[PDB]
Amino acid sequence: FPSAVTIKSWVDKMQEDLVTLAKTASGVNQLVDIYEKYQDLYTVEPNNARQLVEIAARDIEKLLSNRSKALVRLALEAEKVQAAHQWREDFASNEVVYYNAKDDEPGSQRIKPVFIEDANFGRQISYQHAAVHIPTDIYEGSTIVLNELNWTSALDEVFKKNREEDPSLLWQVFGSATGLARYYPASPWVKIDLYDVRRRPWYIQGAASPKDMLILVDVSGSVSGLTLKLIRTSVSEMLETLSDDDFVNVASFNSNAQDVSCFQHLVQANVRNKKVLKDAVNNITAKGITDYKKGFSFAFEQLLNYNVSRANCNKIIMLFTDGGEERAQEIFNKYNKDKKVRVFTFSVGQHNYDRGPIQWMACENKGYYYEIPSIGAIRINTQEYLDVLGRPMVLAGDKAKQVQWTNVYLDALELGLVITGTLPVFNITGQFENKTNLKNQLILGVMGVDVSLEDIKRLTPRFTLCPNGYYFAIDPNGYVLLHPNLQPKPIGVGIPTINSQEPVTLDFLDAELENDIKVEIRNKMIDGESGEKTFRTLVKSQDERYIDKGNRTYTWTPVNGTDYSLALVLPTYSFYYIKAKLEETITQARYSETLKPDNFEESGYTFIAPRDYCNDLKISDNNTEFLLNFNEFIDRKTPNNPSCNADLINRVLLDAGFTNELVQNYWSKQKNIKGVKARFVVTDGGITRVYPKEAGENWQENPETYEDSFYKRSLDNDNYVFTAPYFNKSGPGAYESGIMVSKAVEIYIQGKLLKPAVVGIKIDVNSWIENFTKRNSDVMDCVILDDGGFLLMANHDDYTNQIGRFFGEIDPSLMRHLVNISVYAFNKSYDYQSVCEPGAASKQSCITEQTQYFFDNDSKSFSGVLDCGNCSRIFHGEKLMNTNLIFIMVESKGTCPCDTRLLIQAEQTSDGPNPCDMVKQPRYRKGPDVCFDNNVLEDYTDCGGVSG
Ligand SMILES: *[C@@H]1O[C@H](CO)[C@@H](O[C@@H]2O[C@H](CO)[C@@H](O[C@@H]3O[C@H](CO)[C@@H](O[C@@H]4O[C@H](CO)[C@@H](O)[C@H](O)[C@H]4NC(C)=O)[C@H](O)[C@H]3NC(C)=O)[C@H](O)[C@H]2NC(C)=O)[C@H](O)[C@H]1NC(C)=O
Ligand SMILES: *[C@@H]1O[C@H](CO)[C@@H](O[C@@H]2O[C@H](CO)[C@@H](O[C@@H]3O[C@H](CO)[C@@H](O)[C@H](O)[C@H]3NC(C)=O)[C@H](O)[C@H]2NC(C)=O)[C@H](O)[C@H]1NC(C)=O
Ligand SMILES: *[C@@H]1O[C@H](CO)[C@@H](O[C@@H]2O[C@H](CO)[C@@H](O)[C@H](O)[C@H]2NC(C)=O)[C@H](O)[C@H]1NC(C)=O
Ligand SMILES: *[C@@H]1O[C@H](CO)[C@@H](O[C@@H]2O[C@H](CO)[C@@H](O)[C@H](O)[C@H]2NC(C)=O)[C@H](O)[C@H]1NC(C)=O
Ligand SMILES: *[C@@H]1O[C@H](CO)[C@@H](O[C@@H]2O[C@H](CO)[C@@H](O)[C@H](O)[C@H]2NC(C)=O)[C@H](O)[C@H]1NC(C)=O
Ligand SMILES: *[C@@H]1O[C@H](CO)[C@@H](O)[C@H](O)[C@H]1NC(C)=O
Ligand SMILES: *[C@@H]1O[C@H](CO)[C@@H](O)[C@H](O)[C@H]1NC(C)=O
Ligand SMILES: [Ca+2]
Repeated sequence: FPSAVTIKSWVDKMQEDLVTLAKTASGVNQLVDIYEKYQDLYTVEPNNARQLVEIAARDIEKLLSNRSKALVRLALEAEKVQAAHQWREDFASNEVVYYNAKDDEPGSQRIKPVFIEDANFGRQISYQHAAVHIPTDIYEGSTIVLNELNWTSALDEVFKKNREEDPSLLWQVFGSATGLARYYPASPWVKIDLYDVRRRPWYIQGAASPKDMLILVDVSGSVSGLTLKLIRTSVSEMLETLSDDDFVNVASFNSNAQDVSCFQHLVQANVRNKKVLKDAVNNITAKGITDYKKGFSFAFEQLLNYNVSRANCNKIIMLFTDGGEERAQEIFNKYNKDKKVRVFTFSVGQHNYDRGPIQWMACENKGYYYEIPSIGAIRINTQEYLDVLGRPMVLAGDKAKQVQWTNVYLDALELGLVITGTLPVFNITGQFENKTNLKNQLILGVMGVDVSLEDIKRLTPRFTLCPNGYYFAIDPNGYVLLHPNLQPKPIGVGIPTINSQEPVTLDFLDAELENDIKVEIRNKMIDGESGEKTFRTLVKSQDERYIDKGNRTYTWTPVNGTDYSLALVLPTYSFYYIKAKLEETITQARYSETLKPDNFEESGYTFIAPRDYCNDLKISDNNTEFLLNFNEFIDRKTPNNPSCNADLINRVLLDAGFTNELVQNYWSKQKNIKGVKARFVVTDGGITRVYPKEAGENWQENPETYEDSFYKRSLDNDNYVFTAPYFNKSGPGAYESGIMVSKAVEIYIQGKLLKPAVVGIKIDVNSWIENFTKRNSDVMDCVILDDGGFLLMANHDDYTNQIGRFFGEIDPSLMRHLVNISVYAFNKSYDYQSVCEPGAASKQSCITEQTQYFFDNDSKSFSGVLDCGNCSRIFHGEKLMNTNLIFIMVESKGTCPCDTRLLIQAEQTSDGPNPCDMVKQPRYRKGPDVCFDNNVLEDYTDCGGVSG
């Protein structure tokens, strides 16, 4: 074991060699000088967040205002047209003409459309008319459906008017209480089809107000058998009808009432809680004697908690029995004396018990009685309770017409992530003279208009700011409407164990790394108020392997019209951006004919960022086709560009010109360098250049500058950054490309700190380990790790074979000791939008736990002794200056024959966090302030038992 002085000398020598090699081959100062000398082809412009966030908020508000105007127009026309209807009972000669979707009966005709291919949709559409979807188990050609089709045939004119007034308009849909949906533009529908309009989240949120559902399940002996599996399926289907604004709990009684799970009070009824409740209700067994009084007392006591967050709206008890003999007048009289709580009752299964008390309990408490004798009746009967809850909303009048917006969800017609604006439609036939009032207390249906998240993203440009900043909008529930980490895939729950109809609800604290200041900012945004806050965060890298600490500023404002709150995340060194200023065509050409694909042998292989410069250029991500399209467009277009913004074009041409001088004047002079296998440069303008042509196909980086992990990692740091290659044959790069090293250039025009681009090289691994040797020493091992504990240097030539691997996966004994002595800190997180292989009980959605390691303390020297039992191994470690590299030595693994379980840093599937103790102290949220219930003029004189 050598002393500390010699090891410090070796570390200093090799770190100076590496820094000098990188500074010379990359040419950081040469590019800095190139950027510094011109100062005339461009200018420096501020990035003042306070007006940027407000401008983006105003744009989002205007978009939502257009959508709300269209919704109001559609609702008004639908009400007016349905008011003047005749209800004809025959359709023999008066045929109904409509285009039925999902097609390749007497009473109606069929339309054959043209179906031209059109953009903004991933399918073939027709603007000539509207398509109609009728669920499979609903017969088209009956009197109800034919009358509905006839009176809804008049909505196509308003669909066309809305589309003409705003071409950038997606689906417009009328969802009927009959069951059909008429949507525009007409498209063919997407095995068997189980789509039902009345089960959709937008229809459900528009059909009533939030609720406080409580489900009583009878688990006595008489429900054993098929009337128990039907009860379980019905409870699951009814839980499927709730949302994040509704609060639910499930209780079961057999001579004694108790909660079926760990909750013990109403919960937010989100994905995790609903999954827990479904799992709990799947585990109930039937035994005992029914006692309605105890179960109803439990249910009534559960709705008077008020110590927990609730909806403070519709309070309903949803009883699931077969048939009893007790009416329990005392419990109903005692608890809801004034009938402030509704009681819906369900009789499940095929049996011969008495249904009288069930119907009486439904009728005496503003409720409704339903019969579910088979599986086929489960879906319809578990969604009809929204008709009863909608009576106070229709009786409210025009005050109960407010455009609401759903959570982010995947469109049924394969359009991506969308939100839906919603407006209910009322039945007002005979309300001109105000005489019917009998069936006019139910809604006709729901208006819907879809807004894709790409439309919202188009209103928040990000190319005028560094790849680190971004925008994000937050729901008053804490979910993110817009975020870089949000993905177009359903969020996972638990672990998929087997023998996308849910909303994509991702919380703000789950999209990025949580912090004590993140919670404060999120709470300040949820209630709604402008503000700004600068602080120092620890940020995860684009690839989930690194964490680095950097300064950030969050500037947030509320959107006026809606309840979303929009915030901009902007780091330092990005308050100023380079804006190209040039109107001379000669320099534009001298820059443009640099990017010729057949002229890369001397200019290096060039990659273009597939940015949407304008509509004429269509991205392809091949970057060979796209580069040819780009330079053909540049060489074949006049600079007028009627609908093609040149600011991106100006920036990319200016950066191409800068890179041309960087490559020709400096890189070309030294064609070959010993310890270099590739030299690369990436810029914010949207290009990268790799000098070796043979390294062009080994450049496994995304062409877009803003999506490169190493770019942002180098921006955050102020020193050279190493990147460990991926492990276990993920292609080329382990031995044939080398270790990638990057460094970001800093520019001072008027003293402002600017980072327009990054440079870097790829050290040849063979020459680098050869310089390291000056090998196979069985006495001691000497390795180099990066910030993250990934292997970069080895000594035994077997570890060298497996490079770019986590240190703990091969030598956990010393990795755990390093973590213990606080030389590496680590943080874990949950990824909910991940797919994985299932397990014993294709790939499915799951929650995966991720771990990331980073430097703990600012100290640079460490030494100590590891006691692994019956041995004692001394170890030393020094962090290389002006980089993120550490050199550590210890005795060989053979000296002490101990090997504990290996420390894995990877995508570990899990199911955390536990929701039983998560609901004890829930996150802050704000609920809607509009509640419609207990209207005095409610009829409520009809249940499901009097008619049947
Ligand atoms: C909006 O509300 C209005 C009223 O507020 C509503 O208009 C009413 O529609 C019903 C149809 O459901 C009309 O009922 C008429 O009278 C009976 C009752 O259904 C029908 O005769 C048979 O009734 C049995 C039910 O026992 C039924 O099974 C059978 O199919 C019916 N027909 C037969 C046997 O041939 C009449 O056919 C029916 N229609 C007539 C007489 O033209 C009410 O008269 C309507 N009320 C008013 C004031 O117009 C309207 O439907 C609601 N909107 C929507 C979208 O439903
Ligand atoms: C529900 O279905 C009804 C029958 O299919 C539709 O009623 C028909 O509408 C036609 C045009 O809208 C009418 O044609 C003309 O109507 C005017 C109105 O006063 C009159 O000049 C004549 O009745 C007629 N003119 C002619 C034949 O030259 C039909 O008379 C009328 N009734 C029928 C066919 O029995 C409804 O329009 C439809 N509802 C909706 C909302 O579309
Ligand atoms: C919370 O709910 C409980 C019952 O669910 C309410 O009742 C009190 O609970 C606390 C707990 O020790 C004690 O004060 C008494 O046992 C209960 N009665 C009274 C009169 O306090 C309680 O009031 C609710 N609110 C709070 C803040 O606990
Ligand atoms: C992420 O960063 C570190 C990872 O170890 C942890 O933060 C530390 O939390 C303790 C708890 O009291 C504090 O005393 C330290 O000062 C924190 N370190 C800092 C702020 O650098 C933790 O795992 C994560 N930090 C969070 C969740 O705030
Ligand atoms: C939302 O509306 C409020 C008020 O309606 C806007 O508040 C403005 O605030 C600035 C400075 O704080 C004032 O100079 C304006 O006069 C206020 N507006 C009005 C109408 O008085 C707020 O800016 C709006 N939100 C956004 C994002 O613009
Ligand atoms: C629609 O919204 C945009 C902002 O996104 C606004 O400029 C425009 O005036 C609105 N109306 C129409 C008809 O485009
Ligand atoms: C990837 O998994 C292990 C991890 O080191 C590796 O040894 C193995 O060779 C790789 N899998 C295959 C099929 O080669
Ligand atoms: Ca019983």
